[PDB]
This record gives sequence, C-alpha cells and structure tokens, in this order.
Amino acid sequence: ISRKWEKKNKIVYPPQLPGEPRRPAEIYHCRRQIKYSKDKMWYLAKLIRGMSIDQALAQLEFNDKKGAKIIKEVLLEAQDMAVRDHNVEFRSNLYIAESTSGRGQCLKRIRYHGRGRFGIMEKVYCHYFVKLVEGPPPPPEPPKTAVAHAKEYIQQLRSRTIVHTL
Amino acid sequence: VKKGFRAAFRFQKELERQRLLRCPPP
Amino acid sequence: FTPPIYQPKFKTEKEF
Amino acid sequence: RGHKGERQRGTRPRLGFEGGQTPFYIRIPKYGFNEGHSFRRQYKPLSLNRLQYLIDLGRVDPSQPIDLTQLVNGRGVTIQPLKRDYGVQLVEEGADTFTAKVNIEVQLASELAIAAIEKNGGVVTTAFYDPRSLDIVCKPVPFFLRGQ
Amino acid sequence: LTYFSARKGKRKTVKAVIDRFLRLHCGLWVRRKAGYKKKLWKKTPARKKRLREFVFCNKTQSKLLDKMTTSFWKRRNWYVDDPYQKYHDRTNLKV
Amino acid sequence: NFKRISYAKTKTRAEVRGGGRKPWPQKGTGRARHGSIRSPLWRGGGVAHGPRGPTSYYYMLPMKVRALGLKVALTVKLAQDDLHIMDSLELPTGDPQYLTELAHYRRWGDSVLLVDLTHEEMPQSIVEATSRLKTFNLIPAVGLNVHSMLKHQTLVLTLPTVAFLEDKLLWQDSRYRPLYPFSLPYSDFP
Amino acid sequence: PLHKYPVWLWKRLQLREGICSRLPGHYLRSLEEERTPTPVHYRPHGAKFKINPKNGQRERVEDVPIPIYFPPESQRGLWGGEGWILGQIYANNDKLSKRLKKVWKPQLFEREFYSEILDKKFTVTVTMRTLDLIDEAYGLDFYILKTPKEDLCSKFGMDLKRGMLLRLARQDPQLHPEDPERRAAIYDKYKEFAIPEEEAEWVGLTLEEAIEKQRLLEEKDPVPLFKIYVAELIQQLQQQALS
Amino acid sequence: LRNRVTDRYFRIQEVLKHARHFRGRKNRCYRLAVRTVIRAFVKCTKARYLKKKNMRTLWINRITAASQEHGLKYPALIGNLVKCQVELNRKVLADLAIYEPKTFKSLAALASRRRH
Amino acid sequence: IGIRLTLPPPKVVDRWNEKRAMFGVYDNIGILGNFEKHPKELIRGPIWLRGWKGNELQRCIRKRKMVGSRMFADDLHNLNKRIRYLYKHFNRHGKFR
RNA sequence: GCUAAACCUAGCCCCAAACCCCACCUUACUACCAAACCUUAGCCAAACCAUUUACAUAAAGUAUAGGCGAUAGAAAUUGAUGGCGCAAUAGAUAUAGUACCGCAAGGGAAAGAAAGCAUAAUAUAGCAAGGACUAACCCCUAUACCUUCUGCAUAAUGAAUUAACUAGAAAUAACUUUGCAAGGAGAGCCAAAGCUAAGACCCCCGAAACCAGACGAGCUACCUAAGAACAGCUAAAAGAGCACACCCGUCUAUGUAGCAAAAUAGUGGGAAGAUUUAUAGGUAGAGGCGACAAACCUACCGAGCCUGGUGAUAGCUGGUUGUCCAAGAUGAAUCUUAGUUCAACUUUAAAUUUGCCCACAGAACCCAAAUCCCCUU
RNA sequence: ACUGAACUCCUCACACCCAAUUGGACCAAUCUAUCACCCUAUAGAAGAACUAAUGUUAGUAUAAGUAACAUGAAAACAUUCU
RNA sequence: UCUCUUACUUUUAACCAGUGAAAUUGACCUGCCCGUGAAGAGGCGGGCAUAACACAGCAAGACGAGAAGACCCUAUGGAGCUUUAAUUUAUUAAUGCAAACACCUGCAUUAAAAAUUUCGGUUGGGGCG
Ligand SMILES: [Mg+2]
Ligand SMILES: [Mg+2]
Ligand SMILES: [Mg+2]
Ligand SMILES: [Mg+2]
Ligand SMILES: [Mg+2]
Ligand SMILES: [Mg+2]
Ligand SMILES: [Mg+2]
Ligand SMILES: [Mg+2]
Ligand SMILES: [Mg+2]
Ligand SMILES: [Mg+2]
Ligand SMILES: [Mg+2]
Ligand SMILES: [Mg+2]
Ligand SMILES: [Mg+2]
Ligand SMILES: [Mg+2]
Ligand SMILES: [Mg+2]
Ligand SMILES: [Mg+2]
Ligand SMILES: [Mg+2]
Ligand SMILES: [Mg+2]
Ligand SMILES: [Mg+2]
Ligand SMILES: [Mg+2]
Ligand SMILES: [Mg+2]
Ligand SMILES: [Mg+2]
Ligand SMILES: [Mg+2]
Ligand SMILES: [Mg+2]
Ligand SMILES: [Mg+2]
Ligand SMILES: [Mg+2]
Ligand SMILES: [Mg+2]
Ligand SMILES: [Mg+2]
Ligand SMILES: [Mg+2]
Ligand SMILES: [Mg+2]
Ligand SMILES: [Mg+2]
Ligand SMILES: [Mg+2]
Ligand SMILES: [Mg+2]
Ligand SMILES: [Mg+2]
Ligand SMILES: [Mg+2]
Ligand SMILES: [Mg+2]
Repeated sequence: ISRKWEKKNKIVYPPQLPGEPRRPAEIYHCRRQIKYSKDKMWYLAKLIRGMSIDQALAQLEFNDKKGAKIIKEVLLEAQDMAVRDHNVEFRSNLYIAESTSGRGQCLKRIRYHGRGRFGIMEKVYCHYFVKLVEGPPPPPEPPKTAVAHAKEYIQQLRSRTIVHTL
Repeated sequence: VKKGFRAAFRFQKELERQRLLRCPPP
Repeated sequence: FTPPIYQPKFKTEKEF
Repeated sequence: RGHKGERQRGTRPRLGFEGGQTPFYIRIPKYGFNEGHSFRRQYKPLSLNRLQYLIDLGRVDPSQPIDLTQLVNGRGVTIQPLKRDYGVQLVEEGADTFTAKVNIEVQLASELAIAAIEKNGGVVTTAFYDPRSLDIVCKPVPFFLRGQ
Repeated sequence: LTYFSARKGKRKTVKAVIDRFLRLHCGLWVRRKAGYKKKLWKKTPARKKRLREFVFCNKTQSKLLDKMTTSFWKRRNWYVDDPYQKYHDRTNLKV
Repeated sequence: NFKRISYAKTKTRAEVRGGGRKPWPQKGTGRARHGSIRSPLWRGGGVAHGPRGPTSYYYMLPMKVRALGLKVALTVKLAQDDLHIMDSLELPTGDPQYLTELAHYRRWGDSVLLVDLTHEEMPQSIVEATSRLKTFNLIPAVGLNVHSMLKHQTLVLTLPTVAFLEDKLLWQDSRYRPLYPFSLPYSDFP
Repeated sequence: PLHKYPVWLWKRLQLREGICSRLPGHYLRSLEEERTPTPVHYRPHGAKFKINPKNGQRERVEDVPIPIYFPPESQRGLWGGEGWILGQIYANNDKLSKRLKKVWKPQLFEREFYSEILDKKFTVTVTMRTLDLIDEAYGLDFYILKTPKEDLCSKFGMDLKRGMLLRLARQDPQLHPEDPERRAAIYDKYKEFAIPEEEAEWVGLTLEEAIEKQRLLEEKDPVPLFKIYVAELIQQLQQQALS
Repeated sequence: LRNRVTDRYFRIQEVLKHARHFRGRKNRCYRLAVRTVIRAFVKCTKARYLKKKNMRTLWINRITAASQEHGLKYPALIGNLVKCQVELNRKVLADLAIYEPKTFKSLAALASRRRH
Repeated sequence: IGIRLTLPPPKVVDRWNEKRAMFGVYDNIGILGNFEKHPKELIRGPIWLRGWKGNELQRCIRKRKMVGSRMFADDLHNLNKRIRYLYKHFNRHGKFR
C-alpha cells in the first residue's frame, strides 16, 4: 500500500523572507478503507472540487449518497486539524484544491448463480483524499469570448510558414 | 527474488537518472 | 451434459 | 522440424521402414554370408616386411626364439583373442627383401614365407593355441597376476 | 532399430541385415539378387545368370545398412581363407 | 570438469505429487484441455526439460595430452619468469611472516605454489609456514597440475622435484602403446 | 536416500537380531542354507555342456526349474515334491496360435501308511510319485528320514521327520512298550539317521514356530528383587566376616 | 528456476518508450504496443519513398502555379529550359518561384522565347 | 515490476579458501605417481557414476543396476517408470532415424 | 496518489555416510461373557493385429531367440560429507496431508517478509500510425497480429490485459580442432593413416480408450425384515366411482447462470392398492438390477467411480521464447494418397575438370510449334 | 509534351527485403574458474530469453455501477393497526 | 383463440438510496451507397455524410454470445451390438482313452458359453456395382 498523503502534512518549508508573498496553508487529509465504491465516491469528490469549505459542507449535507456523509466527516476533520495544527486563522477560509477517491483493499466473496455456477463478488472499499488550501476558492475559468477566440485564430494564421522550401 | 546483480544495478542507474531529471541539482 | 465445476472455497472466504 | 506430420510430431516410423512397401533389407533373400562368423578362426597377418622392420628397429630380438609373446611385447602385432583371433599368420609380403635369420613360431605360415625364413638360415614352426592359451601367451603378466 | 537398449544402453544391430548382406570393410555391401532361387524353370539363362550374381548396394542403401548395424560388423576380420579377402579393399579409386 | 557431478535434479510431471486424474472433461467446460494438474504448463507442475539427477561430466584426455599440458605449463612459467628453482624448501623459521616477506622482497607474485618431492620429506619449517598461509600453497610433486600452476602466480620447485618431473614427463615421450595398464608389472617401469 | 543394506538382505539382517539371533545355531544354518529341490516337473540336462545342433559348438546349459505352486492342502499330505504347474500353453502346440492359461494338477490319492518308528498308521493324501519314492526308500520311515526338507516339501512330512528323529534320539521306550527287543531292532534299523536331541527338536520348524519355541524356552517370571538383594547382602556379609 | 530472466523490465521498456505517444492501451500494454511499434517502424521505413515522391509533386505543383502566373504551362517551362540547356531541377525552380519571383519571371520568359 | 528495487546484499567470494586453493591437486596422480591410482578414483559422488558418464537413460539404467536394491520403494518405482519412458523416447521419438 | 510493486530465509532437492497414566478391531479410541498362502493383466511397439514387444567394466549388442520382424538377448572369461541444487508460482503436496471437495476409496490448496484507475471525459475522418508541420487534429500514405492454407482485412483459428511460469533431451557416420602416429587408447577396441579426446545435432500440451486393484445400492433398480399412512361422499368386501392427505408428472405458461445442474403456477392421472412411505439389511462393474426405456447403479452409464500401469497412444489440432546476414519452391511404392521411404530439388563442406548456350551433320517407316545431339562462341 | 517505381543514373555507403529447411556472425541474463575487485573481461556450464497453446496461477479491467437483491404501517419504540 | 384490440390492477419496468454479478472482450479514433475481395466490408477503391457527449427503446448487421454446436466426411482413433468374419477352448458340460479301484488327475473330441481382433483402396447421388 501507499501512505504518501499522510506524509504530505509533515513537510516543513523554509521560513519565508519578509519581502515574500504569504504562502497559503495546505492541509492534506484522508479516510482509508471506506465501504463504498470508488466509482460512486468519484462523483462526490468531483462535485466538491474547487469549492470553499463551507460551500462543500453545505452541498454534502443535502446529498442523498452514502459517501456524502463520509466526505463531510473527512472535511470537518480536515478543517479542525487545519485550525489546530496548520495555523489556519479562519475556519471558513479554506477551499478544496484536490478531492479524489482511490481504490481500497477489497475482499472477494462468492455469488451463487443458478446452475451450480457462480461469480466472484468484490466487497469494494475506497479511499478518499482531500487537500484544503487556505484562501478564497480560485475563480472559475471564464468562458472564452469570441474576441479572444478569434485572436487565437488570427495568431494561428500568422504562425503559418512556407513549408518544405528554402 | 531472482539471483543476480546486474539487472538490479541497471534499475538503480535508471532510477538515479530519472531522479536527476525530476529534481536536478542546483 | 457437463457438470458445473466449483472453485475452492478458501479463495472466496478470505478476510482481512 | 518442418510443418505437421509425423516428422514434426517426432513420430516418423523406424529406420528401414519404407512406408509399407516391403523394405529393401527384408526383400533381399537371406544368404549365409556371416553364418558362423563368430566361430571362424582369425589370424592377424605378420608380413615379412613388418618382421624385418621390427628386427631392424630392435623391437624384436632375433637372437632369441620369436614367439607370439615376443611379437606382442615388441608391439609388432596386436592379438584380440576375444575377437576370435587364433594367433599370427606369416605373410609373404616383403619376402624378396627379408634378410634376417630368425627362429619364429606362428600359427599359420604361407609357403613363400616359410621359404624366405628358411633361405635366410632361420627356422619357422606353426604352433597352435586354444583361445585360453592364446590369451595367456599374448598377455602373460595379467595371467600371472590372476594367481592361477 | 534400438538406439539405446534397455539393459546396456547400447545401440543394437538389426539381425535381418546380418542375415542378408555382406559388408566389405572398405564400406561396400554385397547381396544376392531377389528371386535367385525362385521358379528358375521359367527364367531365361541370361536372367538366371544375372540372378545368381553377388551385387553391390547403393550409397544410400549402404548408409542405411551402416546405420542398422553396429561397429562390430564393420571391423577388419582376418579369416583363414575368406573368399572376399581381396574384395575387402579398394584399389586405384580416384575420388 | 572431469570431477564435476552436478546434483541438480527436478521433478518431471511423472514424479510430481498427485496429478493422476483428468482435471475436467475434454468437452463442454469451456476451458482448455488438460490431462493432469502437474503437467509443465501448470503452476506446481513438473519441469519439462530440467536437470535430471546427479549427472557426471567425466572424460579423460589422453595421458599424453595431459602430460603435454604439464610440460606447457612449466615452459610458460619459466619463459614468463614465474618459475624459481630452490635447492630445498628449508626455512630459517616456521613463521609465515618470514615467507611472505621473502616473497615480497624477491618480487614473487601474490600467490606462490611451492612443490616438494614427497609429502613425508617436506621440511617441518616450510610445512608450518605454509599451513597458516592462504596464497602460499605447498604441495607434493605428485600433486602438481596445470590448474594450480595457473592459479598461483609463481611456481617454486625444488631440484629433486625438477628431476622427478623431468623423468615422469619425458617418459610419456618414447613409450610404447600400453599392452595393459601401467600399474601392472612391466620390464622397466617402476 | 538409499538404504544402507539391500532390501533383499533385510530378512538375513533380522535373523541376526533379536530372538532370531538367540535361536540355536544349527537351526539358523538349516534356514539359511537353500538347496535346489530334485527335478520333478522337468527333465534336467544330462551334463553342463552340450553340442547344439544348429552351429555344432559346445555351449553351457543350465537347469532352470519350473515354478511349482503348492496349495496349502499339500502341507497336510505327502506329495513327493509334486505340485501345481501354473503356466501357459500354445493352443495346438504352435507358437503362432493363441496363448492360454493352463494349470496341471497332480493326481492325489488317499493312502494309509504305517510308521515303524512311530508305531502309528497315518492316512495321508499322496501322489504316485510319493509312492514310488517310498518304494525306492524301502519304507515311509526311510523316505521321511532320507528326503531333505526341500525334496519332501510338506509341513506334515517335516513334522513326521521331527517326530521320528526325536524318537530315535531319545530311544523312547514308548516305541512298542513291553517289547524291548522289537524297539531295539527298530532303533538299530534306523540308527544311521540318529542326531542329538537338541537338534532333533528344531527339525522342520518354520521360522515362526522356532521363534515361539525360543520365546517359551526363555520366558521366565522375573525373580523378585527381594531374593537378589538378600543374596547380595548375605554374600557381602560373608565377605566382611571373613575379612 | 536455475536461470530466470532478470532484464525483462528493460526489454519491455525498449519497446514501450517508442509507444508512449500512442493512443489507448497501445502505449502501455506490451502485447499491444509491440505490434503497433513494429507497424510504426515499418511505416517510417516505407515513408522515405513517399517523402521524395511528395516533394517532387509539391515542387511540380508550385512550379505550375508560378509558371501559370506568367502564362506558361509546366510542361512548356520544363521542356524549354532543358532545350535552352538550363539544368535547374524542380526543387530549385520551386524555391525560385517562392523567393526569387523576378528570376522565375526571367526563366518563364526564357522558356516562352525558346518555345517561339 | 519483475525487477527488484534494492541492490542484493554483496556477495563476497574467497578465491583463496582451502578448497579453491587446493583445487585440482592430484589430478595427475596417475601420470606422476607410476599409475598406482587413476585420476577418476579421485572423484567423490554417487557410487553409480564415479568415473563414468552417460545420457539420462544410461544413467538411470546404471543407477538401477548398481543401487536399485538399496533404493526406497517409490524412488525405485519412479526410476523404473523413468527408464521405461526414456526408452520409449530415445528409441521411438526424434528428428533423426 | 491509490491499488500495487519489490525483498530472504522458512524450508526443500540430490549425494555421501550410518542399517532405522487412561482408551482403542463393538458403531475404533467403548473398564468387565462360552481365521492367510494361489501365473498379473493391459496400455504400448509391431505404423492395424492375432505369435511376439511391453512389469562395475569388458566379452557384446556377440552367440542366440524372433509373424527370423518389430524387436529380445546371454554366458564362459575379466575383476571393481558435499553441491557451476531451488529460494515462497521455485524447492517437498506441505505453514498441511491441514482447510476444503467426495458417501467412500480418494483428490487436495493458498499464503510470510505492471496492468487498473485518479490527478485530467469528449470534437468531423476511420488498424489509430507514419511523412510531416510553426502548429495535437486537419493534409498525404497505410486492408491488426498468430496459426492454417494455393490464396486470409477477411464475416477462418487464438488472444481482455499485466506479472510470473510455460516447450529440441541422443546416437551411427561425418566435419572441425588438439595429441600421438603404423600405430592409438590408462587392459577389453579399432587400425591398409589410423586411433584417442573434445566441439555440434533430434520439443510441449491434449483424447475417447484398455487393463489391475480398491471404493461405492444414505440416490436410483430390485429384493429381505419388521413398521406406518390412506379425510369425506358414493358404494359394498372392489387392482370400484368422485375426491383430500399422499404419490405421480398430461398439457400450458413462466424460468433457461433460473428459487431450482429439471423449479414455479395452473391444469391433470392414481389416491384400499401391482399403492405410497420411514428404518435397517442385500445384490457391484462385463458385474448387479431392470413390468426392456440401453432404464438405473451418488447430478455427466451402450457399461460407475478412484488409484495405478500412465508422461497411455494420437499419421490429428494447437503451441514451440534473443539479434543479424546468407543459400533456399511443386516422380515411384505404400491397408496409401491428413502419413512415410526412395528419387528429384535443397543446404553445407570437399575433390578436379569441364558444364550450359550452341550452328552444320545427324535422329522411320507405317500413316505443327518444337525437341534431342554439340564444333565454336 | 509532361507526369510516372524500390528500374537506371547521380553524392555517399553497402552482408543489411522469400515459406519449410539449411550455413554462419553475434548475443541478454544466470552460475563456476580466474580476473575485475565499479557493476567488467577471458573461458567452462546451463531449468539460458515468450505479442500467441479456449496455456497454469495471481492481479485488475470490460460488460457495469449494469442484471439482480431487500424492510407491511404509525407510534410513546410500551403498543396498536392492516 | 380470432375479426381487432382496448381498459385497469400487480409484477417487471424507469428515477432515487444501499449492496452488487455473468457470458463476453486482438486493438478500435467502431458511418451510408456502389464496386471489389478467401467469392457477404465500419476498416480496401470511388462517391456521400460527418461538432461532442448522456438516457430510454429496437433487434437489421457485427457471417452476434453461449459446447473445439447439429448434420456430412476422414483417422490403418475408440467403443457397443450381431453373426455362417478370423483365431482359440484356457473354463465349464458331455462323452472316449489312460490313471487311481462314487471321487479325482492327465490327454483327446464335440458342444455350450464366451474371449481377442479386424472392418483395404479408387470410383458410383435415384442403386442392386
Ligand atoms: Mg445447487
Ligand atoms: Mg503447427
Ligand atoms: Mg508433411
Ligand atoms: Mg502420475
Ligand atoms: Mg513442485
Ligand atoms: Mg500397434
Ligand atoms: Mg559374466
Ligand atoms: Mg510451494
Ligand atoms: Mg501504472
Ligand atoms: Mg479474425
Ligand atoms: Mg479450424
Ligand atoms: Mg476469442
Ligand atoms: Mg437402500
Ligand atoms: Mg377413504
Ligand atoms: Mg380405485
Ligand atoms: Mg419397475
Ligand atoms: Mg425396445
Ligand atoms: Mg433403442
Ligand atoms: Mg455418476
Ligand atoms: Mg502425446
Ligand atoms: Mg536471400
Ligand atoms: Mg499392403
Ligand atoms: Mg495419414
Ligand atoms: Mg521519379
Ligand atoms: Mg537497384
Ligand atoms: Mg526455458
Ligand atoms: Mg510475460
Ligand atoms: Mg497466454
Ligand atoms: Mg464498475
Ligand atoms: Mg446495458
Ligand atoms: Mg432491475
Ligand atoms: Mg441503484
Ligand atoms: Mg459489398
Ligand atoms: Mg469487422
Ligand atoms: Mg443505447
Ligand atoms: Mg470440431
């Protein structure tokens, strides 16, 4: 197995010079061996990617999927440790930079089929990972406008060369 | 485990090359 | 007719 | 190994099988070419050329009687009693240049070989040996080590 | 044939070959012609003369017989009055 | 190689435990055809062409060839200045350090093969000195061989050993065909 | 691995160990020695060499005995070394025909024999060969005492041999009591076969019977250690008093 | 397992490095990658003929355009230059058409003059 | 993944231990000792292949002949089966005839 | 960054040496009531099969035997502790004959220290690449691989994919390189340049089967012993009627990896009898049993199952793993045409001397194209 | 007229495009001898190389988050109701 | 049942939550027409079409998936059955002859019961080779 996510909280950066932008805090948290399909968990993770901590908690509190409660618990734990151990000033000043689901260690069980035949069930388990970055959530990428998009087209036109010649 | 040293050493050399490419020394 | 073949039970009864 | 068939499968018929046609080595009639071969007596040839060569190189001493033991000790002849060798036969080859006076005992002797031996002033006698006596004569030392 | 006998591990001789063929030491195989004793009353004198002859074998036939016999049958035999003593060796053979 | 006897052995599909029954019928199962769970294709099956039993690699070069090899080794040592003749192997002391220092001073190799005529007459001092050394090996004349001559950088011979080797090796030249094994009595062979 | 000893020597090794080792030497030698039985079901070769007509050469010839099967009923009778031939034949006596299992059985008769040494009449299942052998021996007692174990091949025959030998060794007066002259005449007639009684006791005993006999001979209820210690104490006290 | 291959990693990597830019499992799974890499190398070998074939076609197309700008047809241009003993090849003629239009105009005038 | 991620523990070979140092001594026992002993008598190994060599079929025949009576029951059964199989293979299979 | 990857000793292999309290045969592990011995067969080889084959060294693969053929095959005589092993898919099956499977005989494990996804779905068009290009695509070129075939993109076979494992064993005679040389060889053997030594060369999986010996009649067939069940109505002592329980399984539908390796729902036949059924016992494999359906005999019975012979055999199918170069293509016999042997072709090495092409001359009477032959060239 | 091949020429270089089969030059890794003592060399060996056997074992995919499965109701969780 | 189908209820269904298989699968960036081709094309030629993706249906194609299908032919492959196929009578039952003075052994003959083994090749669809 791999347990690199846990180690990511223990990296100490060198002290910053006074004339240096304040490095945003980063909190890595995980729950391992959740009795839930990683494929089902992925939808919740994707849902809350890039959202503020409060917005993510609000969205998860009203979601019917089982994984929503687990993700909410993980997010609340991440917030608590961000305040206690990672010197985050405001609880709400956190956004989900990364949230993914990973395969867990699964168990194989037998499903009995109808003619003395069978299948192999997998008691599926998943991991859930979050990185919480301090600061307001980064603005959503603006849709590209006709002006910019035509600018790109004209740049492509100008890039043209006379190919296969002197 | 497979007896032998040359394959292991080759792998170590490849790992060292990749490490230098990923985190080249200052 | 060919009888079904059962796989060994140990393979599917494993636990952590 | 080829492609399919008995030859790739490794199961081609025995040697001498001809695909069902009566084999060559069986369609030829039996004839007594080798009947009793193992009971025929064999005599290693000793040409007068070889005898003169041995005498000249000193591997056979003509000053003493020459019998099968002396020939073998000088390595002039190799006797295999187990292969039905009954001894040595004198051979006229080299008679016209034989110039050695020798007392030689052999098992067979051609008339011309006798003539050459006697003209040089020597004596030749044909002496028989059974397989056991021949073995003992050819290799006496092993027999003496047998302790019989 | 038997390439490795079960008792000695040696190569065996096909005795059917020994009963039919004479090997001259140089490498030639002599044989009788098939049918040389069969229904002679209906064969012309020339055919009978051809059949009563001792005949050499092919190169491939000789190779087969060499394979089918062991080295014992391919040795020098100094028989007393062998009729084939002169034929056991080749003379004036260019290639 | 002539002394080599490899003891590697593997089990064939006949000798692997079990594997008598056909695992499943020829037809209908949808699986590959098999005849036993111990065929080479199976995990835990036999080895199709493995090392089979203790195998000897024994063979004898003609004794003339082996004696010629001894002669060639001696010539090579002499020509390359690795051969040293001693009157005797007697040492002032049985201290191995003396022997090592002597070799170093005389610019002998890292490894020295000392040869003496017979096992019994080897001086006690040299016996003691070489018993505690790894690269200074002391052997009787009857033990001389190409392999050890090559393994050891320098070859040290005594004068009696030289005479003995000359006699034994030259005898191979100018000897008849053996009528019977040379262990048996001969007119002039000790 | 390999056994230290060949598996066919394990019986001999066992004979050299345990009670079988304590068995008397003469009986052990009788077991060890094995002599080929007289030819019964095959004609032995006249000589050790023969001129085979095919090539006219002197070739060695051996007598390979035919395996004989002796049903357990034979052990209760006297078949003069005769038994069942369990073999095969070629139908119509040509090797190119079918090969068939064939059992040849001896013709068995019930006859009454009187033993002079035992003064008893035995009804014994017998073969004409046995009758002829008895005639050649000049009586049942002579046949029993002469024929060795291998030729006799009968547990009953060997028991009769042991009985007769014991009778001779003991010169038992039970042979025709109140007729000492007749008893002496019989013993003199069969004098040449007499052997020591210690040996006649072990004649014809199977290995298991010999083992049981030896165990019975050497079984002794352990002596109480009271007796041993009393003897030792008395001996020591005698030594002390003397010294 | 007296002798076991210990280099299989590197033997696999030699092939896979050439497939890393493929689509799908062909860039990961050796069984699939090796077949496509062989096809890629065979195409690379056979493409050396098509490169030369296409360059000449490209040169001929460009020369045709340039000559049509001056009322000539490519056959007339090429034939008349040959007849005037100018041995400029099609690569150079296309380069001149693109980068030396006055020189190409001169050559087209020369070809038409020779034609007349 | 069929590659170990760590260098194996160093393997140190003493080229000058007694076995290697005295290897080969008395290989010329015969030609240097009046042929009292043949070099093959220096060979230590199975009794049935001391100073002898052969293919597997010959080896198995020799093993059965020389120590067959001392073999364990199932080992001897395996040897008999192996001899039978090798006989069939060497005398009935193969490219050449 | 998940899953994972890796590891080294647990042991094992081949040699050498050495010869290694109590309970329990009754229903085993339950304190205590009046008898063993007896040819292996068959697979297989013979290309079927039937006699036959198939359960120290040297003499010698010789004498002998043999559908005289496949093949089998003497004796006289001679005398003689270690590892160029494995290292957890390996090595023992083994952490264990355990778990688990089977009524039973019996079978019999596993394991301890990349792929797949996610970060990051997707853009016209196409074996997914290559030539390229400033540029990912757009342009142009391009009919996956293996095997089997005259010929496969083929809508012929195999393959989801990764890892690990998984398939060329050897003689006779040659050739090459040494040694010695009319002798060689460490007895035996060969020798009219031979002899001695070495080097090079002969795969994997798969039947249906056959036989030996066990194990099976807790299913089912039949039988034995001693039991049990059969409402109500109608009829009267019934192989009686209708119809419950019960037994069966006519027809239909559903189900078809199913609830079920033969079921469900309805419908229907028998239902005091030749009935159904519990218990215990018996008959055993060329056998039993059978109201003969070739039915049944522990889910797969035109002859059970297990173990062994057995690595059965397979002229049949499939598979047969580094790089590179070179030479290399269409008759006879045969229980034979799915194969093989000889030829032809082909490859290698060697010897020495003509080879192909080829005009003129030449090659039949009877009643065309060309070919054959060879001076020159 | 031009276009048009791996034909031919041109600059440079050349053993470098057939099945079965055959000859040959190299060679990965492993072990052994002796080196090197760094990760190799010369040799001797051999369980010596896998894109393919409905191959064996293990992992993980696809089909697919699909087929399928499951808890009568309220309540004070005492209980009641269908 | 049908002309001739309709309505409703339950199950299934579809959506939501939980749990979660199987056959299958060379890779697929997986269009249509005509032509071609190992003779039936998504993939080749010429045309036409063509942003990208879910979800639910359908069953025309993927010579669709399931058992090295069914049927036919081959194998000097099995096995079963029947016989006036070939070879035997070991074994039993009869007799006969010897052998022991009803029983039994050996040898013959005849049966019964069985046992072992084989199924040549080329040609021929409406034959009688
Ligand atoms: Mg079930
Ligand atoms: Mg094939
Ligand atoms: Mg073929
Ligand atoms: Mg087995
Ligand atoms: Mg194993
Ligand atoms: Mg056969
Ligand atoms: Mg003998
Ligand atoms: Mg294991
Ligand atoms: Mg990966
Ligand atoms: Mg295909
Ligand atoms: Mg096919
Ligand atoms: Mg497939
Ligand atoms: Mg019952
Ligand atoms: Mg009633
Ligand atoms: Mg009724
Ligand atoms: Mg019935
Ligand atoms: Mg019927
Ligand atoms: Mg029927
Ligand atoms: Mg069954
Ligand atoms: Mg096979
Ligand atoms: Mg070529
Ligand atoms: Mg025929
Ligand atoms: Mg065929
Ligand atoms: Mg061109
Ligand atoms: Mg060219
Ligand atoms: Mg391999
Ligand atoms: Mg692999
Ligand atoms: Mg595979
Ligand atoms: Mg899924
Ligand atoms: Mg679906
Ligand atoms: Mg559903
Ligand atoms: Mg759902
Ligand atoms: Mg079409
Ligand atoms: Mg397609
Ligand atoms: Mg759809
Ligand atoms: Mg088929």
